[PDB]
Amino acid sequence: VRPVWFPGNPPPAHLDGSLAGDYGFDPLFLGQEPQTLKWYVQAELVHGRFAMLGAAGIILTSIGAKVGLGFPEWYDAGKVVVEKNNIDFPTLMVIQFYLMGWAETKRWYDFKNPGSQADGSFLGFTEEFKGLENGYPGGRFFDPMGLSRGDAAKYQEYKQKEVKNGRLAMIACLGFAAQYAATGKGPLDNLADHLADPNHVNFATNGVSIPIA
Amino acid sequence: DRKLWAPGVVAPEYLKGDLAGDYGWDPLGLGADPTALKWYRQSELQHARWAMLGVAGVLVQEIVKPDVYFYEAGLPQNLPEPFTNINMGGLLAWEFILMHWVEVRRWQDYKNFGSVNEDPIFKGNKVPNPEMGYPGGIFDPFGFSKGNLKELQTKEIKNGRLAMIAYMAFILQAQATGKGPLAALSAHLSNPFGNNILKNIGTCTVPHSVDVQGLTIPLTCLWPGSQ
Amino acid sequence: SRPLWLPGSTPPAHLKGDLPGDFGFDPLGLGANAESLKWFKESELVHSRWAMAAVAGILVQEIVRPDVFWYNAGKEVESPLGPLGLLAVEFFLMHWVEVRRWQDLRKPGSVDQDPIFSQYKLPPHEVGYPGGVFAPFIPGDLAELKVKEIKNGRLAMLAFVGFVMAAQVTGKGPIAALQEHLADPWGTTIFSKAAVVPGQAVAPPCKIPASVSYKGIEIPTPCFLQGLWP
Ligand code: CHL
Ligand code: CLA
Ligand code: CLA
Ligand code: CLA
Ligand SMILES: CC(/C=C/C=C(C)/C=C/[C@@]12O[C@]1(C)C[C@@H](O)CC2(C)C)=C\C=C\C=C(C)\C=C\C=C(C)\C=C\[C@@]12O[C@]1(C)C[C@@H](O)CC2(C)C
Ligand SMILES: CC(/C=C/C=C(C)/C=C/[C@@]12O[C@]1(C)C[C@@H](O)CC2(C)C)=C\C=C\C=C(C)\C=C\C=C(C)\C=C\[C@@]12O[C@]1(C)C[C@@H](O)CC2(C)C
Repeated sequence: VRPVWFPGNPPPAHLDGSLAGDYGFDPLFLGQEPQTLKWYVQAELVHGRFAMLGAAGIILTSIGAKVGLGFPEWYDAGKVVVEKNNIDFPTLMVIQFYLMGWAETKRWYDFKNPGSQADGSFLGFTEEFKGLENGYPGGRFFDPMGLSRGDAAKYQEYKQKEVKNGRLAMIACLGFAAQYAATGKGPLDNLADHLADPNHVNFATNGVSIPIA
Repeated sequence: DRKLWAPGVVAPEYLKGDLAGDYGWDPLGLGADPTALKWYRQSELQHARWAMLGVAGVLVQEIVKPDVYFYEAGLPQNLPEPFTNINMGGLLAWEFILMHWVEVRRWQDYKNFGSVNEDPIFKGNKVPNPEMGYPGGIFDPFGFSKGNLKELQTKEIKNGRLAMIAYMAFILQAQATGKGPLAALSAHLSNPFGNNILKNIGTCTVPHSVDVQGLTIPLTCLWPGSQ
Repeated sequence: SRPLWLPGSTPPAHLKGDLPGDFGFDPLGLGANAESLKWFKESELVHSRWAMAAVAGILVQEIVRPDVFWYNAGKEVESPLGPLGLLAVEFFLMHWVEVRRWQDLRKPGSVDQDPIFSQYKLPPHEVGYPGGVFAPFIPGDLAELKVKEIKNGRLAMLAFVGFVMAAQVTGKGPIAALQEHLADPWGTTIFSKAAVVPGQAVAPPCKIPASVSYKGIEIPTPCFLQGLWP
């Protein structure tokens, strides 16, 4: 009864519509096993939330570069930051995996053993690391405003928004990479060029996407 | 028993003649949802009433000031003497503020019918608002609504639908020929066979953009006419 | 039953008119959680009371000292106490005042006693409204006065934001900026100096220097979210 990605086709048995963003899309049956699906649900949310941060960061800095505030392009930012600020790349890389390793490992072992991180072993904190649902930590640290601790109906609506905006951001980040490879320019240079002449400046005329053209 | 848009057709089960100007016409079935029909009826009234003002404005303005091309009347240099070369940004500020108020007031009436009938400052002033889209009261000072309202609503929607088609005829005629509705009529009468759509449809007389006090505004015809 | 921010609308369930200034406005549902609302209620009063004093302070400075721009008052002010002497006093005095206010919020009634003089104590009170020595004079009904405080407070919070963005866009104080509007109202609004259309975006230039030199150091002074300006 619920809308599906391919109208007319029944949804698969293992997608029962409870999860956020459930449109019955799993043509390769990758999440058929329930234990695999829980792992994939968290994988989609981690990917989506990183993509949303990346899309917003790329967009903001691209605007700054466009209006001449001196920001580099996202594909040049890495070089400019280390050279301008005299930062050792390997040292920054090691710190990143220490901090991400700690946060990721604790997340990893909450999936393997829910609520196991709330025993007080980490500096005595108990409730903030209990977790609420698979992929939805909650609590005072991860949900300081308690928007998951108010109206239940409102909370479910936010889950639908989060995953949909997350999927859109993942597609957008794929677009940034593909557009940079095809055009060699920044995302808003591409947008500006399209707006100037939409009929003649698009992927069909970039000389790469349609090689036979 | 009412006449329908075509002979031998059957009106949709949800079009029973309750609304004015009901010919049972809905090829795309957009009005099958009862909630959508109410919203689409409001937008039809807005298009009908704004279109009638548009046709009257273009026709009256062309008679009063034949030298002014209605298509370009929006440029600040073409404004009347008191407002000539007025800051278009400041002009837009008034329109945004005032239209946002009246449109949200009208919008809240759709959301909760009968909830914004009263003056928010001077309590006691109210509009009857018998039906959604028909405020009445201060909006009907001459009291014509105190009569055959259903007949008047039929007349309003019939003239409104005709004006909607009429105005888009003005826009397309302006783009194709670069003349106002009355100027276009005169051109046809003088040379009916040498001046008609068969020859003008291939030409779009609108520039690709115009400069308005330093801001470049993109322009477009409604079809890929030959610039 | 009560006037609403949007007349004809239905307020959210978690808002019932108990709080002063409750006009049923919480579109995002930030105050649904009871514990969050207690913290947010305290925060709104503090923001409003700071903003009211700041807006009144800025206006009086301009009248009394029209030659000094309030946005520049940080660097133009010279006193014997110096920069770090003033900051040190401010830090300790504010740390004491804020921790005591904070403790009342966590555990109401626990900081009503005067630490030094044992005979002075605040009478029992609601959180955010410490009576006693803080309220020697109450002109009228508290319920009505609480509404007046929050309504003037919410207006002063917006006024300060108006001062900041006007200063960065015009480089003038609130009164000087107003007189500019009155001279040419049709050519001084934000619409009159900015516009974005498909293919072209025009924004005003930031009228604040990118940096300030102050006693041998350079203080960055960036405009607020300039890249996002209309
Ligand atoms: C409510 C607080 C407050 C606000 C809103 C401002 C606002 C302003 N000050 Mg002012 N100041 C404030 C407090 C103070 N200022 C100064 C001293 C100065 C100087 C010397 C200068 C300004 C300047 C400015 C302007 C631009 C600053 C900027 O962009 O910096 C960008 C941001 C930074 C440089 C750092 C930001 C720090 C961070 C936001 C907060 C840090 C909090 C502390 C760690 C907390 C601990 C300390 C204690 C005391 C609370 C702007 C109008 C400059 C000006 O006039 O430009 C034209 C200028 O030169 N201020 C003192 C010392 C008495 C303050 C004490 O509270
Ligand atoms: C890595 C990101 C990722 C992951 C792990 C998932 C995971 C999931 N998605 Mg999601 N999805 C994603 C990205 C992702 N999605 C994106 C970007 C979109 C937008 C196009 C969607 C749109 C979408 C819909 C509409 C639905 C799901 C659903 C699901 C669930 C069931 C299907 C499944 O088991 O897939 C497991 C997936 C993987 C193990 C990833 C395999 C990746 C391979 C190796 C590469 C694929 C490359 C790809 C074809 C390139 C596309 C290019 C093109 C865009 C030009 C599951 C939790 C269904 C659901 O019920 O959700 C609640 C559902 O209805 N997803
Ligand atoms: C199937 C219908 C069809 C299609 C796909 C095209 C396609 C094209 N026409 Mg042609 N054209 C047609 C029918 C059609 N035409 C007819 C019937 C006439 C006579 C009225 C013309 C007269 C005409 C001219 C004068 C020019 C073109 C040109 C063009 C180009 C588009 C730009 C333009 O100015 O269009 C303008 C044309 C139209 C908007 C015609 C729309 C016809 C619709 C789609 C079909 C239904 C029409 C209907 C029966 C009413 C006809 C009029 C009525 C009074 C009898 C393009 C190659 C231009 C070009 O590039 O020339 C080199 C150009 O200058 N066409
Ligand atoms: C948010 C509060 C605030 C802040 C941070 C400032 C900051 C400043 N003011 Mg402003 N001012 C404020 C409120 C504020 N004012 C208010 C409410 C008024 C109206 C009475 C004024 C009237 C005013 C004038 C007339 C002048 C300033 C000036 C100044 C500057 C120099 C201050 C100085 O020399 O102090 C020196 C301090 C003293 C000699 C002792 C002051 C002791 C006071 C009276 C105690 C107040 C206690 C009270 C309970 C605090 C409540 C704080 C808060 C909760 C509201 C400085 C930038 C001067 C300026 O512009 O210089 C360039 C200036 O001429 N202010
Ligand atoms: C597209 C994508 C995944 C798409 C997956 C698809 C379609 C899967 C489809 C299916 O599997 C299903 C569902 C079900 C199966 O039955 C069928 C198939 C068909 C197999 C992921 C993107 C995932 C994208 C992600 C995570 C992007 C992250 C980006 C980040 C962190 C960027 C960071 C920075 O950009 C900043 C901010 C500033 C710069 O200067 C520096 C850097 C570092 C570059
Ligand atoms: C509002 C409107 C016009 C408004 C014009 C105005 C204000 C003009 C103002 C000015 O000109 C002046 C006075 C003077 C100028 O100097 C300046 C401007 C500013 C230019 C027209 C709408 C015009 C609207 C039109 C033509 C709409 C037509 C819709 C149709 C035919 C729909 C049909 C169907 O939807 C049904 C009903 C049922 C479905 O099942 C099937 C289908 C077929 C989809």
